[PDB]
Amino acid sequence: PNTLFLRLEGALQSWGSNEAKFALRRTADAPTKSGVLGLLCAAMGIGRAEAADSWLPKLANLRMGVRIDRPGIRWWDFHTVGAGQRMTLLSRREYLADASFLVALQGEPELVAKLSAALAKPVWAIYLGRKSCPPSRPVCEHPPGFYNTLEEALSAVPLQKRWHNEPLPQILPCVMDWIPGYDGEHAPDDAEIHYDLPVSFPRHL
Amino acid sequence: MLIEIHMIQNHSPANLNRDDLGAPKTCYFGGVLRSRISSQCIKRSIRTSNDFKALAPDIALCGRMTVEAALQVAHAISTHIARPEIDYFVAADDVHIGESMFASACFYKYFSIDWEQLVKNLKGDTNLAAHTVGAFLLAAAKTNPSGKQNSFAAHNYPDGILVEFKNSPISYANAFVRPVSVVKESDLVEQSIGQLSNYVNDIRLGYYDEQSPVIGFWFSPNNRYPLGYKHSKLASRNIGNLNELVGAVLDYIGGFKW
Amino acid sequence: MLIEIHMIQNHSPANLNRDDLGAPKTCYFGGVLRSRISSQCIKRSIRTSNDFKALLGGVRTRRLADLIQQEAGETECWKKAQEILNKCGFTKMLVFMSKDKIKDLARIVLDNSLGLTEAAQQVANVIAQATLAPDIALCGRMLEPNDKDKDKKVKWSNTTVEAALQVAHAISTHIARPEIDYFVAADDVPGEDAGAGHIGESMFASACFYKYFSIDWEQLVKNLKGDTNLAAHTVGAFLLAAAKTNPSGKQNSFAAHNYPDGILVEFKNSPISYANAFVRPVSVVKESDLVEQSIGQLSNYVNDIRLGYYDEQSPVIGFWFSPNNRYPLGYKHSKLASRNIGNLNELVGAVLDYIGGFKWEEVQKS
RNA sequence: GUGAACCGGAUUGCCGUCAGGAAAUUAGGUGCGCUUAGCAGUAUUCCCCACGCUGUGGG
Repeated sequence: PNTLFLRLEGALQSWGSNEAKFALRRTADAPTKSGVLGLLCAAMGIGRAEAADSWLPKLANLRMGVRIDRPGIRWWDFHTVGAGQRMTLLSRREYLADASFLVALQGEPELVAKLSAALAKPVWAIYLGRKSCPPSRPVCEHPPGFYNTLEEALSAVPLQKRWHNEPLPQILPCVMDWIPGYDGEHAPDDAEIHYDLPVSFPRHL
Repeated sequence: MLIEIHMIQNHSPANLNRDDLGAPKTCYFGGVLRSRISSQCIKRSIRTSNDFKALAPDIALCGRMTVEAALQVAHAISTHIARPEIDYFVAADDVHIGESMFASACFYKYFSIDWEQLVKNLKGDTNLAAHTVGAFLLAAAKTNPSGKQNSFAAHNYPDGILVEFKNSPISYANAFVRPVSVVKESDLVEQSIGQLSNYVNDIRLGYYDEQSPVIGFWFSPNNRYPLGYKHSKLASRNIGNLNELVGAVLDYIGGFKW
Repeated sequence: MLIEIHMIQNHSPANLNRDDLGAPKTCYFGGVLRSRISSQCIKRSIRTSNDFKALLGGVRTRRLADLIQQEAGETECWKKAQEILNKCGFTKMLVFMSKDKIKDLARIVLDNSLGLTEAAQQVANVIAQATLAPDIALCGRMLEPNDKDKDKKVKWSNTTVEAALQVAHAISTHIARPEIDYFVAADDVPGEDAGAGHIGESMFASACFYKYFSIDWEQLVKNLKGDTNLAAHTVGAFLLAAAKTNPSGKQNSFAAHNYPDGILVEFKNSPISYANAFVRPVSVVKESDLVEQSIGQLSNYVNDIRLGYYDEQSPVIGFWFSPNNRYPLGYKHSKLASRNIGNLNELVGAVLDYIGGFKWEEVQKS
């Protein structure tokens, strides 16, 4: 087994972007590697200070693969803070509604197997980016397998519907990290950079 | 361990939470519109109440400023289509028309407490953790959000409390993926419990093996709207009393009483 | 402790509350349409009732200037007085305070020859200090000044009064059946007259209404200060008025002066409602009637709640009132209530005795 | 323990005053339910038991 399959499904979820420096908090259209790695660090029972010490680079070195079963909806909420006490603070928090994601991490077999075993029973709680988004489908619902390419690993998993009817999207959105390939091979025209590389638990590249 | 608590309720014409523009807040799920309640209301409705106040107690449950609290809550949603309405009022003089908006919908509540986290946060104390468990159960069951009470006295009690001990934290939002309508032979609440019970009826046949099964204690008001409206044994015990439910939970896990 | 009052009432064809277009108010509960009478209508009808007259000592209005003007022989208290008025921070917003305070203190402060700011601040303190009234305690109060067009030197004190009564919107126990009445207006003298006629459309409905009241004793007592006899008298008079008052809508055309066929009174420590018993609409069968079926569903819901949530450290009791014991709640065997009454005066007596050593004639002195 | 943890849009409101759907109307004209039979003069009374080569006893 080279990759383990994880599911991020619920009524709501959140994958914050780099555009969060004030009361207005925003998200992205796909999960980031930093949130997944934080979820894993919670899963194996490591604190915020121990993760930075020779624990995160092993997870970061693994390849990135995520599949989006269906698109989501961003929703703005009028969260208020500090009413009736002392520190009325106001803020706005955005949520992704009716979305689901499949998590794939390819690399060493031992690390993937250990991650799946810890995902069978996380030491601490597991959620969807924020404490106010519990998972709907089991994260370990889909057991690991042996594959060569990330595309085959992501497309091997089928798509599950909810009832007999309902329209389906004709595009299945999938996201992968850019393989360097041979030495050199500068990034192409359609290359995207996310500020989501965990270095500490905040520091991103 | 994981102690999952689930809740299905119906509410009268009211406005339990409105946005900045004066409208009852909404969301999107199951392909339709759903009335909503925030989690930051339901929390702090459970908290800072005169009922919940029963090694600093309850701070392990609800942290403040690396406390690592052991109380996790989900988000409210609707179990059918939303219907907004507008109220037209005038003011007398005893010596101009505005608009106020309201809606009626069915909502959900969820609680989960990590017992090991609670005990460790108490410096090894477990009896205090058990007492805190009982206090939280009683307070959450006997409290409601503080909305527009003086005009819309919406104080319906919860119509279902389900307790589980799954190995993984999972919510049952995938029961109402379809809107729940009304027929001549049923109402909202009776349909609400059945389809949530349909979720428990499924899965268990085609999922986690019986070698490590999951038990639970069920609570319903005087065995009405029964969890598992048949002879099925999906629930180990059905309980019609809050104190008896707390005692049952205390007996199973730590071993204790009240 | 907290006082609860439930009612089951039936009304003749009438229009007690109507919206902008002239139709009875409706709502949605359980996926089916239901008729409703607004809470503000009930509160206003109770406040101006003949049984609440001995405790009516407050005014909410915008004609504060005309009240002081009546309390003066000098006609020179109209203008600039309306500027003491138009500077405490008031756009002709409705003000609420004790009536007994204005006709003395506003006269004693306004008529003196002093500065504008000093008199305005004195009147502002008078208004923010005028809370001694039962209706202010019951229906609460919020007063906010307009900081955009107020004197920068004056300052406002605390003027927030928490209400001590919660009244729910009346909700029909069954489906809604709206109706339309076609009317014509006749001319006394014969002649050519109009054509097809000025046919109008008046809307009305009849329904069995489940009403839900709640009076918090501790908050009402705190609001009325150390006095408690006054609070007991207020509670008794309020119960009597609620039992024997109706909204004054289209009453000259629909005299729907019906009185409730069932009252349940329960003393609880936490708010409890019984409105979920009607999520399934009531359908009339050839045996029994609407009122008895509604009371039966209510009894099912109450005994379900009782055999659900129960505590030994805080017991509760109830009295069920039906006129001359004609509609029993626990009709088969259950004695949910303890002191069932067929009289309303004895209901007030039992409530007052449970509250404390209060007799009605004793508290009819404040 | 995830651009995360600690987090309440809150308080204040009668849609009130007025109204004839009214004047005029036959559902009337046509039809057979008719042909048939002892609660009695018999030739095995549906089942069970005992006593004889028909007489008692139970359903």
